[PDB]
Amino acid sequence: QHLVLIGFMGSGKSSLAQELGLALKLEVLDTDMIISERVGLSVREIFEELGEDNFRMFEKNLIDELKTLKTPHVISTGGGIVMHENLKGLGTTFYLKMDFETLIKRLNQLNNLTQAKELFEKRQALYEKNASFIIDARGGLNNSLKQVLQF
Repeated sequence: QHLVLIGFMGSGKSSLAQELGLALKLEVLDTDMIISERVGLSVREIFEELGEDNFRMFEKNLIDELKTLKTPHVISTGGGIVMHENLKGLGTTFYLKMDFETLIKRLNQLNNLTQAKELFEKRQALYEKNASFIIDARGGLNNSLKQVLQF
């Protein structure tokens, strides 16, 4: 019953979450921002100062915490959130699916993209394992929004 958006950073999750919240009259949460606000450091400062182990532990526990909310929320999530076995059951999960070339274009706001593409294929497989629905993100925000509402 929460509507959880998963996928790569730069796919459009935050913007889609905001629109979804408006369309459905739902409050919107962002897991990276909640963690950042609890610790008082930015996500990058957390990784630098406190280490990824701490970040991942905060993320795992926050997943548990949100499972206790009674009212449905739209939840956007960090790219690594699918590493957690407990993400399953948080809510209905939508993978905002962009092809690699589009995503690299969006992120760009000698072997070069080989490693990026390996990381892409491995993380995409985890997004799909964890998804209730796959949204085709290639048509832009409104087309993604339309899919979610129809689904």
